[PDB]
Amino acid sequence: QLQESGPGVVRPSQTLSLTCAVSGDTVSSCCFFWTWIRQPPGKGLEWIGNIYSDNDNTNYNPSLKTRISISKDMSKNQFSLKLNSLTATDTAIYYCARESPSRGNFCYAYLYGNCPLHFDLWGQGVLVTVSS
Amino acid sequence: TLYVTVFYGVPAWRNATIPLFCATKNRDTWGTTQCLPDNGDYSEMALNVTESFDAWNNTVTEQAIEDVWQLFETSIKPCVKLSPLCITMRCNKSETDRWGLTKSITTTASTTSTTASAKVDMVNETSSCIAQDNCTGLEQEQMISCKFNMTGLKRDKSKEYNETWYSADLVCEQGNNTGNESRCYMNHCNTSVIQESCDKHYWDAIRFRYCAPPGYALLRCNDTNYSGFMPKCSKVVVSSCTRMMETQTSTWFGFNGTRAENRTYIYWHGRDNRTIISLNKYYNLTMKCRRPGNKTVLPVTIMSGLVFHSQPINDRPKQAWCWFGGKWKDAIKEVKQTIVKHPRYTGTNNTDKINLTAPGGGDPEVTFMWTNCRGEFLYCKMNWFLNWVEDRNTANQKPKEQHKRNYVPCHIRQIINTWHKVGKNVYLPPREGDLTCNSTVTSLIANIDWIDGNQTNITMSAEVAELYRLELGDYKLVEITPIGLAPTSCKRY
Amino acid sequence: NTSVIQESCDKHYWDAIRFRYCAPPGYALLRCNDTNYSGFMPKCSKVVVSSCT
Amino acid sequence: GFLGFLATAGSAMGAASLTLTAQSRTLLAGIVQQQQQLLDVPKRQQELLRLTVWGTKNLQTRVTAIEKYLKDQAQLNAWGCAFRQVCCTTVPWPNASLIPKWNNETWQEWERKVDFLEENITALLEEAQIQQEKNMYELQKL
Amino acid sequence: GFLGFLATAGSAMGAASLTLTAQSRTLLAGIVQQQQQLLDVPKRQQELLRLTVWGTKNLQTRVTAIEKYLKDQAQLNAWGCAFRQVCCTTVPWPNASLIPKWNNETWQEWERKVDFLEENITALLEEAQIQQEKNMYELQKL
Amino acid sequence: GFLGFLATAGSAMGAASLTLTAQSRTLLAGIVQQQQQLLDVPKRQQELLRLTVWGTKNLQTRVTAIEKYLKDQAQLNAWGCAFRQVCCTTVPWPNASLIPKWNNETWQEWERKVDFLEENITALLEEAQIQQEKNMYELQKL
Amino acid sequence: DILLTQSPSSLSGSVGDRVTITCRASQGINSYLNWYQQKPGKAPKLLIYFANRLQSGVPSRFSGSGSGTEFTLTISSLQSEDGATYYCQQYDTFPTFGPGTKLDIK
Ligand SMILES: *[C@@H]1O[C@H](CO)[C@@H](O[C@@H]2O[C@H](CO)[C@@H](O[C@@H]3O[C@H](CO[C@H]4O[C@H](CO[C@H]5O[C@H](CO)[C@@H](O)[C@H](O)[C@@H]5O)[C@@H](O)[C@H](O[C@H]5O[C@H](CO)[C@@H](O)[C@H](O)[C@@H]5O[C@H]5O[C@H](CO)[C@@H](O)[C@H](O)[C@@H]5O)[C@@H]4O)[C@@H](O)[C@H](O[C@H]4O[C@H](CO)[C@@H](O)[C@H](O)[C@@H]4O)[C@@H]3O)[C@H](O)[C@H]2NC(C)=O)[C@H](O)[C@H]1NC(C)=O
Ligand SMILES: *[C@@H]1O[C@H](CO)[C@@H](O[C@@H]2O[C@H](CO)[C@@H](O[C@@H]3O[C@H](CO[C@H]4O[C@H](CO[C@H]5O[C@H](CO)[C@@H](O)[C@H](O)[C@@H]5O)[C@@H](O)[C@H](O[C@H]5O[C@H](CO)[C@@H](O)[C@H](O)[C@@H]5O[C@H]5O[C@H](CO)[C@@H](O)[C@H](O)[C@@H]5O)[C@@H]4O)[C@@H](O)[C@H](O[C@H]4O[C@H](CO)[C@@H](O)[C@H](O)[C@@H]4O)[C@@H]3O)[C@H](O)[C@H]2NC(C)=O)[C@H](O)[C@H]1NC(C)=O
Ligand SMILES: *[C@@H]1O[C@H](CO)[C@@H](O[C@@H]2O[C@H](CO)[C@@H](O[C@@H]3O[C@H](CO[C@H]4O[C@H](CO)[C@@H](O)[C@H](O)[C@@H]4O)[C@@H](O)[C@H](O[C@H]4O[C@H](CO)[C@@H](O)[C@H](O)[C@@H]4O[C@H]4O[C@H](CO)[C@@H](O)[C@H](O)[C@@H]4O[C@H]4O[C@H](CO)[C@@H](O)[C@H](O)[C@@H]4O)[C@@H]3O)[C@H](O)[C@H]2NC(C)=O)[C@H](O)[C@H]1NC(C)=O
Ligand SMILES: *[C@@H]1O[C@H](CO)[C@@H](O[C@@H]2O[C@H](CO)[C@@H](O[C@@H]3O[C@H](CO[C@H]4O[C@H](CO)[C@@H](O)[C@H](O)[C@@H]4O)[C@@H](O)[C@H](O[C@H]4O[C@H](CO)[C@@H](O)[C@H](O)[C@@H]4O)[C@@H]3O)[C@H](O)[C@H]2NC(C)=O)[C@H](O)[C@H]1NC(C)=O
Ligand SMILES: *[C@@H]1O[C@H](CO)[C@@H](O[C@@H]2O[C@H](CO)[C@@H](O[C@@H]3O[C@H](CO)[C@@H](O)[C@H](O)[C@@H]3O)[C@H](O)[C@H]2NC(C)=O)[C@H](O)[C@H]1NC(C)=O
Ligand SMILES: *[C@@H]1O[C@H](CO[C@@H]2O[C@@H](C)[C@@H](O)[C@@H](O)[C@@H]2O)[C@@H](O[C@@H]2O[C@H](CO)[C@@H](O)[C@H](O)[C@H]2NC(C)=O)[C@H](O)[C@H]1NC(C)=O
Ligand SMILES: *[C@@H]1O[C@H](CO)[C@@H](O[C@@H]2O[C@H](CO)[C@@H](O)[C@H](O)[C@H]2NC(C)=O)[C@H](O)[C@H]1NC(C)=O
Ligand SMILES: *[C@@H]1O[C@H](CO)[C@@H](O)[C@H](O)[C@H]1NC(C)=O
Ligand SMILES: *[C@@H]1O[C@H](CO)[C@@H](O)[C@H](O)[C@H]1NC(C)=O
Ligand SMILES: *[C@@H]1O[C@H](CO)[C@@H](O)[C@H](O)[C@H]1NC(C)=O
Ligand SMILES: *[C@@H]1O[C@H](CO)[C@@H](O)[C@H](O)[C@H]1NC(C)=O
Ligand SMILES: *[C@@H]1O[C@H](CO)[C@@H](O)[C@H](O)[C@H]1NC(C)=O
Ligand SMILES: *[C@@H]1O[C@H](CO)[C@@H](O)[C@H](O)[C@H]1NC(C)=O
Ligand SMILES: *[C@@H]1O[C@H](CO)[C@@H](O)[C@H](O)[C@H]1NC(C)=O
Ligand SMILES: *[C@@H]1O[C@H](CO)[C@@H](O)[C@H](O)[C@H]1NC(C)=O
Ligand SMILES: *[C@@H]1O[C@H](CO)[C@@H](O)[C@H](O)[C@H]1NC(C)=O
Ligand SMILES: *[C@@H]1O[C@H](CO)[C@@H](O)[C@H](O)[C@H]1NC(C)=O
Ligand SMILES: *[C@@H]1O[C@H](CO)[C@@H](O)[C@H](O)[C@H]1NC(C)=O
Ligand SMILES: *[C@@H]1O[C@H](CO)[C@@H](O)[C@H](O)[C@H]1NC(C)=O
Ligand SMILES: *[C@@H]1O[C@H](CO)[C@@H](O)[C@H](O)[C@H]1NC(C)=O
Ligand SMILES: *[C@@H]1O[C@H](CO)[C@@H](O)[C@H](O)[C@H]1NC(C)=O
Repeated sequence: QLQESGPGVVRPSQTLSLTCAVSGDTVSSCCFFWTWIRQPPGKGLEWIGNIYSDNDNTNYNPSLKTRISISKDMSKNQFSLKLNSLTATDTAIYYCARESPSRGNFCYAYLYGNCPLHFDLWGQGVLVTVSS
Repeated sequence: TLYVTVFYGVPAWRNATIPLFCATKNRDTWGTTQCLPDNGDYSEMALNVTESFDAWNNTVTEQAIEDVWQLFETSIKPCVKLSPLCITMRCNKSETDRWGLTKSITTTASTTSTTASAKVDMVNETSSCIAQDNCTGLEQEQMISCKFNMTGLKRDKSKEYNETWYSADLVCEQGNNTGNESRCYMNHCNTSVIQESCDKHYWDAIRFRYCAPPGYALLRCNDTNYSGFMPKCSKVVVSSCTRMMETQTSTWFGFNGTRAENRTYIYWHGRDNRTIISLNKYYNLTMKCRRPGNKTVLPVTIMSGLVFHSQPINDRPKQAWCWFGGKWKDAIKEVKQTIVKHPRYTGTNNTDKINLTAPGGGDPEVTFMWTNCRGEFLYCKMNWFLNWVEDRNTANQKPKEQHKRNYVPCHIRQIINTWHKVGKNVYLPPREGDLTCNSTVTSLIANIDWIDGNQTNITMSAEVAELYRLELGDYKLVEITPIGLAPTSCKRY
Repeated sequence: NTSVIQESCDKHYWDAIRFRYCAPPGYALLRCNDTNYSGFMPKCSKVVVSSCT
Repeated sequence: GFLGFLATAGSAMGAASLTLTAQSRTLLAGIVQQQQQLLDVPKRQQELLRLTVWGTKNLQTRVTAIEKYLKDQAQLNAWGCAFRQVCCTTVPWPNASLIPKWNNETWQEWERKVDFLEENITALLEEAQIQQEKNMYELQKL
Repeated sequence: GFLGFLATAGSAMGAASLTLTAQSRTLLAGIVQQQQQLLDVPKRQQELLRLTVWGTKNLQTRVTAIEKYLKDQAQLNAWGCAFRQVCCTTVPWPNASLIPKWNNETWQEWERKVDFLEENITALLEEAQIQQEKNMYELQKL
Repeated sequence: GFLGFLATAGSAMGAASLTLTAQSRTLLAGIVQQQQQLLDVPKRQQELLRLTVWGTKNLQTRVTAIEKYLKDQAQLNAWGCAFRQVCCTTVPWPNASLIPKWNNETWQEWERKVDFLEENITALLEEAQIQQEKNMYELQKL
Repeated sequence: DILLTQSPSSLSGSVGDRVTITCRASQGINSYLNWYQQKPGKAPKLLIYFANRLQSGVPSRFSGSGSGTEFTLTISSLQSEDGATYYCQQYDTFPTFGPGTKLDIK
C-alpha cells in the first residue's frame, strides 16, 4: 500500500524531500490522514506531521513548526514532505502511515482526542543521512 | 517554606447549572412582560483553552425547551374553555359520509381508470396554477357544516349558530342514519377539556436570546467539526449572551433556523442515533404554503362572557397546499454525502442506498409534516415531494401516491395537541381572510438507522424539541470562580 | 349582556380610605411651600424636604 | 460582559491578571440592566409581576448572583485578603508531591488538580486565621 | 428618616459634612421597616404575599434596596475605594473649561453641568484601576 | 454553620473569645446549601417556585440571611474598622456609671445594660470616621 | 505535551512464559493509547488500539487494557517470534510516543 522514496544523502542547510505513493488506493479517500514519523538511529519513534485526505488542513509537531511542510497530489496518489534547514540530528528513518480512524460510536470528530486513531498501515521506511 | 496563600482574581471556571435571563426585540406582549431588551451586543472573543461540549446533556438547551413551553402555558391559561361547546352538533350527512366520519353503504362506488397514470408536475413563481390555487392533483379542503344551540350572557335566551369544521376535528356517531343531520362532537372532548389559544399565539414569530447573570459566562464551540458531542473542543469562544433563537415548532423539516450556514452539519446524540441535519443555505430551500379561500370569523359570546371564535364559512374551498422551491435535489444529495463521510457513521458505501423515509404507523403526528402558518396548523402528506426529490421509481405506491411533484396536498386542523410533553388539546382560532406564508427551510429532523452495509433509512422525526439543540447546543454555561490556591513562599511576617 | 356585573361585596366605600406615601431609602420628597403655586411653577423658591407626604 | 478573567485563561499561572475589580464591574452591569427592565415591565404589565413563574425565575437568578458576589467577599474577609492579591497566609501546602508548573500550566488546569485539597485547605486557612486573631487580640489588649 | 444629604444642600461645593455614612444607615432603615411589615401581613394574609400587586411592589423595593447599596459599593471598588471619603485618583480631570467655584456653586448646580463627563470619567477611573492591578501583579512576580 | 461562636457564652467579657471569622463561615456554609436546593427543586417542580407559600418562605429566609450580613458590614464600614477587633475609635465612653466588670459579667449581660447608649454612640462613631477621613484629604492636598 | 514512559525498559523470559509491559503517563489519557510492535529492520505495526482492542491479523495471545495514567500490554504465552521493541503512543493530543521497551527471548 505505502511506498516511500527519496535521496539517501542530503547536506546540512538543504531541504529534504520524501514522496510516498499509495498503491491500490488514492490520497483522496475519505477519513484518512497521511502522516509521517521519524526514527533517528538508536531512538524511538517521533511523530512529525499529518495532512487530512478530505481537506487541505494539516497538523504538525510544534518542534518543526517552521521547518516541516506536507502536501498531497491526487493525480499521482502521492503525498510528501519537505524538511528545511537540515542538520545532523535529522538523520532518521522516515516512515509513512495512514492513521485510520475507528469510525463509529466512539468517533465524534476526526481530531486528536475526539476519535480512536491508529497507524494500522505503515510503509517501508527511508533512511536519510544528513552529511557533507 | 511553601504555604497555600490565596490568589484572588484567577482566570478559571467550573460547570454551572443555573437559570439564564431572556432578552428580546419583540416587546409587544411576552417581551415587555418577561424579558430584558436585546442589548445588540453580539461580539465574542476566543480563548486558547480546551473544553468539553455536549448539545444533548446541556442546561442551555434544556432551558430553551422548557421556557418556550412554559411561556405558552401562561399565555393560554386565562382563555375561554370550550367545554360548553361539547354538545351534539347537527352535521350535514353527505359531508360526514363523504369524508369518512360516518358510514353509508348506499354509495356503491366503483371506479375504472387508466393505471399508467403517474405524472410529473413542477411549479414555480411564474405560474397561474399557483396564483389560482389549482395544480394537478389538488382536491377540496373537506370542511363540514354543523349547526348547534349556544347560550350567551342572557342565559334564558339562546341562538343557533352555523359552524364549519375541518373533517379531522370531529368524531361523529355512527349507525342507522337514513335521513340527514348526523350527530357529531369535537375530536378531543370527553377525555379532556379543550381551551382556546386566544392570545394571538403563533400569529407571529417568537425570538429571544439568553444572557448569563453576573459571575457567569457562556462558552461556545467555534469548530466545523462540532457534531453535537465533542469531549475536547479546541476553539472556544467566550460571550456573555447567546445568539438569537427562533422558537419554531415544526416536524420533519425545521424552518427559519438561525444556524443557516454555507455548510451541511449533522449533530448526533452521543448515546443514540437521533440527529439534526442542517441544510446548506447555498441552495435557497424554501417552502411556500397557501391556504386558499377568504375566511369569515364570527366571535360568539359564551356563558362566562368570554368570546369564542367561530368559523361560519358556508363555502367549499380548495385544500391548503404547499410548494417547495430552491435546489432541493442538490441539497438532498449533499445530505446523503455528509452522512456517508461522517465520523459516527459506519453504514453504507453509496448514496444510491441512502433514502429519506417517512416513519411508519398510522399516527398522523409522525406520518404527516406539521407546519404552523400564522396561527393555523397544516398537516401535509409528503409522498409526492419525496418521490420527486429522490427521483424515485415509484411504480407500486398505488395510483394517487405514484406522482412526482414539488408540491404537496395539506389539510387544516383546528384542535391541535400541544407540541410539548403535556397532552393538552387546544383550539386554534381561525384567521380571517386568506393565508400565505413563505418560510426558509434550514434543517431536517431525523434518525439515521442502518443495520447492515446496504440501506441507511434517514427517518423523518416529529420530535420538535430536537430543533432547539441546533439553535443553541454549542453553548456551555460556566461559573467564574476566581480564587486559587498554590504553594509559594511569601507568608506574612 | 355586553359584560358581567361583579358585586363590590368587601365593604368598599363603606368607610374612609386615607393613606400617605413614603419614599424608599435613598429617595426624598420635595414640596413647594409657596402661596403662588398654581400647579405649574418653573422656579419654586421655597422648597421643603420630607420623607413622607 | 467585560470578560477580563477569561481573557488570560490560555496563558500560564505565572503570567497574568489576578484581577479584583472585574467582579465589581460585572455586578454593576448586571444590576443596571435588571433595574432598567424592572422599571419597564410596569409600563405595560403591573398585575403579573411575581404572580406567574417567569418572575420567580428572574428573581431566583438575581438572588443567586447576589449571594455569589457576597460569598467571595465573605471568604476573603475571613482570610483577610479583601484587597490583598496573594493574601500571604501561613498554612503549609498539604504535600510536596503536588506542585504547579508556573511556566507550563494555566490556572484552569491547576485548579482542577487541587479540588481534593481545597476541602481541607479552606478549613485550615480559617483555623490559621483564628489563631492569628487570638494572638492579635492579646497583643491589642496589652 | 434623616435626609442629611439634603440638610447640607445649598452650602456650596466647598461643603461641610459630606455624610458618607448616610448610605449605610439609609439601607438599615429600609430593611427594618420592610421586614416588619412582611412579618405583619401573615397575621391575616398568608398566601398572597407576592401574588397580589402590593407584594410585587414591596418585593421590588426590598430587592432594590439591596441592589442600590451594592451598586454603590461595587462602583466605588471598581474605582479603587474600599471606603471613599474622597479616595484620590490618578485620572486627570478632562479639561480646564469646567472648574467649579468652590465658594459660590453648589453640588446640585455643579453636578448638573458635568453629567457629560461622568459618563466618560467612569470608564477612565475603571481603566486606571485595571492598570494599577496589572502593576501590582508584576510586583508580585518580582 | 456549627454556631460554635456562642460556645464561650458564660465565660465573662474579658475572657478573650471574640472572632471576626465566625459569621463568614456560617454564611458561606448556608449559601452553598441553599443554592443547591434552589437548583434541586426544578427536578420535580418547575412552575411553582414562588407561586406557593413555601416558595415565598424560602425567598424570605435566603434574603434575611443576606440583609443581616449587609447590615453589620455596612455599619462597620461606616465606623471604618471592618478588620480591627477592638477598632480603637476616638469617641469617649458616655459616663463612669456604666463600666463593665471584665472578669464577672458576660457579653450577654453587658450588652443588655447598654442598649440605650448604642442609640447615641452609633452616630458619634460615624462622625469620628468622617472627621478622620476629611482631615486626610486636607493632608493629601498639602 | 503528555509525557509517556515505559517499564521495564528491557525484559525477557522463556518461550511459554507470561509477559507484561506497563506504560504510564504524566497526564491522563482517556483511553486513547496505542501499542506498536517493531522488529529490527522493519516499520512498526499496530498491535493494540484505543487501549483495548486487538488489531485484526494480530494473534489472540496479545491483549491489553488500561485507562487514565496506567496501561498494560500482555502476551499470554511468549513466543520465540515475539522478540521486538514495543512502543506506546498517546494520541490524546499531538502524538508523541513513549521510549519503547524490549522483549528478548530466553
Ligand atoms: C461539565 O459538562 C460536560 C458536558 O456535559 C461533562 O462531560 C461529560 O461527563 C460525563 C461524566 O463523566 C461523561 O459520561 C461518562 O463517560 C464514561 C466513559 O465512557 C467511555 O467508556 C465506557 C466504558 O469504558 C470503561 O473501560 C475503559 C477502559 O479503557 C475506561 O477508560 C472507561 O472509563 C470505563 O471504565 C464506554 O461504554 C463509553 O461509550 C458509551 O457511551 C458514550 C457516551 O458518549 C457513547 O458515545 C458510546 O457510543 C457508548 O454508548 C453506548 O453504551 C451506553 C452504556 O454505557 C448506552 O447508554 C448508550 O445508549 C450506547 O448504547 C465511552 O467510550 C462512562 O463510563 C460513564 O458511565 C457510567 O456512569 C453513568 C453515570 O454518569 C452511568 O449511568 C453508567 O451506567 C456508567 O456507570 C459516563 O457515560 C461524558 O462522556 C462527558 N461528555 C463529554 C462531551 O465529554 C463534564 O463532566 C461536566 N463537568 C462537571 C464538573 O460537572
Ligand atoms: C424633572 O421634572 C420637571 C417637572 O415636570 C421637569 O420640568 C419640565 O421639563 C419639560 C421638558 O424640558 C418642560 O417642557 C418643555 O418646554 C420647552 C420650552 O417651552 C417654551 O418655549 C416654547 C417655544 O419657544 C421656543 O423659542 C424660544 C425663544 O425664546 C426658546 O427660548 C424656547 O426654548 C423654544 O426654542 C413655547 O411653545 C412653550 O409654550 C407652550 O408650552 C408651555 C408648557 O409649559 C405652556 O405653558 C404654554 O402655554 C404653551 O403651551 C401651548 O403649546 C404646547 C405645544 O408647544 C401645547 O402642548 C399646549 O397645549 C398649548 O397649546 C414655552 O414658552 C418646549 O419646547 C418642550 O416641547 C418640545 O419637546 C417635547 C418633548 O419633551 C415635544 O413633545 C414638543 O413637541 C416640543 O418639540 C417642552 O414643552 C417643562 O416646561 C418643565 N416644567 C417646569 C415646571 O419647569 C424637568 O425637566 C425634569 N428633569 C429631569 C432631569 O427629568
Ligand atoms: C418564517 O419567517 C417568515 C419571515 O421571515 C414568517 O413570515 C412572516 O410572518 C409575519 C408575522 O405574521 C408577517 O407579518 C404580517 O404581515 C401582514 C401582511 O402585510 C402585507 O401588507 C403590508 C403593507 O401594509 C406589506 O408591507 C407586507 O409585505 C404584506 O404585503 C401585516 O398585516 C401584519 O401586520 C399586523 O401585525 C403588526 C405587528 O407589528 C401590527 O403592527 C399591524 O398593525 C397588524 O396588526 C394586526 O394583527 C394584530 C395581531 O396581533 C392585531 O392585534 C391587529 O388588530 C391587526 O389585526 C387586524 O388585521 C389582521 C390581518 O393582518 C386580521 O387577521 C385581524 O382579524 C384584524 O382585522 C404583519 O406585518 C409577514 O408578512 C410574513 N412574511 C412572509 C414572507 O411570510 C413565517 O411565518 C415564518 N415561518 C414559520 C413556519 O414560522
Ligand atoms: C457553499 O456551498 C456550495 C455547495 O452547496 C459550494 O459549491 C461547491 O464547491 C466545490 C468546490 O469548488 C465544487 O466541487 C468541484 O466540482 C468540480 C466539478 O465536478 C463535476 O463533475 C463531478 C464528476 O467528476 C460531479 O460529481 C460534480 O457534481 C460536477 O458535475 C470538480 O471538478 C472539482 O474537483 C476538484 O476537487 C476534488 C476534491 O473535492 C478533487 O478530487 C479533484 O481531483 C479536483 O481537484 C470539485 O469536486 C462543487 O461542485 C460546488 N457545488 C455546487 C452546487 O456548485 C461553495 O463553494 C460554498 N461556498 C463557499 C464560499 O465556500
Ligand atoms: C447507532 O446505531 C448503530 C447501528 O444500529 C449502532 O451500531 C451498532 O452497535 C452495536 C453496539 O455497538 C454493534 O453490535 C456489536 O458490535 C460489537 C463490535 O463489533 C460486537 O463486538 C458485538 O458482538 C456486537 O455485534 C453493531 O455491530 C453496530 N452496527 C453497525 C452496523 O454499526 C450504534 O452503536 C448506535 N449508536 C448509539 C450510540 O446508539
Ligand atoms: C371519547 O370518544 C371516543 C370515540 O367516541 C365513541 O366512538 C365513536 C366511533 C362514536 O360512535 C362516538 O359516538 C362514541 O362516543 C372513545 O373512543 C372509543 O373507545 C372504545 C372503547 O375503548 C373503542 O372500542 C373505540 O374503538 C374508540 N373509538 C375511537 C374513534 O377512538 C373514547 O373512549 C371516549 N373517551 C371517554 C373518556 O369517554
Ligand atoms: C409569498 O410569496 C407569494 C409569491 O409566491 C406572494 O404572492 C404575490 O403577492 C403579490 C402582491 O405583493 C401579488 O400581486 C401576486 O399575484 C401574488 N402571487 C401569487 C402566486 O398569488 C406573497 O405576497 C408572499 N408572502 C405573503 C405573506 O403573502
Ligand atoms: C469563529 O470562526 C470564524 C470562521 O468560521 C471566524 O471568522 C471568527 O473570527 C471566529 N470567532 C472568534 C471569536 O474567533
Ligand atoms: C449529564 O452528565 C452528568 C454528569 O456530569 C450525569 O450525572 C447526568 O446523568 C447526565 N444527564 C443525561 C441526560 O445524560
Ligand atoms: C346557515 O346558512 C344558511 C344559508 O346557507 C341559512 O339559510 C341558515 O339559516 C344559517 N343557519 C344558522 C344557524 O345560522
Ligand atoms: C339498526 O337497525 C337494526 C334492525 O334492523 C338493529 O339490530 C341495529 O342495532 C340498529 N343499529 C343502530 C346503530 O341503531
Ligand atoms: C331532511 O331534513 C328535513 C327537516 O328539515 C326532513 O323533513 C327531511 O325528511 C330530511 N331528509 C331525509 C332524507 O330524511
Ligand atoms: C492564542 O492564539 C492566537 C492565534 O489565534 C495567538 O496569537 C496568541 O498568542 C495565543 N495565546 C496564547 C496564550 O497562547
Ligand atoms: C499527596 O499527593 C497526592 C498526589 O498529588 C494527592 O493525591 C494527595 O491528596 C496528597 N496528600 C495531601 C495530604 O495533600
Ligand atoms: C516546562 O516544560 C519544559 C520541557 O518542555 C521543562 O524544561 C520546564 O522546566 C517546565 N517548566 C516548569 C515550570 O516546570
Ligand atoms: C438659608 O436662608 C437663611 C435665612 O432664612 C440663612 O440664615 C441661611 O444662612 C441660608 N443658608 C444657605 C445655605 O444659603
Ligand atoms: C471642554 O469644555 C467645554 C466647555 O467650554 C465642555 O462643553 C466640553 O465637554 C469639555 N471637554 C472635556 C473633554 O472635558
Ligand atoms: C465667588 O464670586 C465672587 C464674586 O461675587 C468672586 O470674587 C470669587 O472669586 C468667587 N469664588 C470662586 C471660588 O470662584
Ligand atoms: C467621550 O469620548 C468620545 C470618544 O470615545 C468623545 O467623542 C466624546 O465627546 C467624549 N465625551 C465627553 C463629555 O468629552
Ligand atoms: C461550663 O461548665 C463546665 C462543667 O460542667 C466547665 O467545664 C466549663 O468550663 C464551663 N464553661 C464556661 C464558659 O464557664
Ligand atoms: C449615666 O449613667 C446612668 C446609670 O444608670 C444611665 O442611666 C445614664 O443614661 C448615663 N448617662 C448618659 C449616657 O449620658
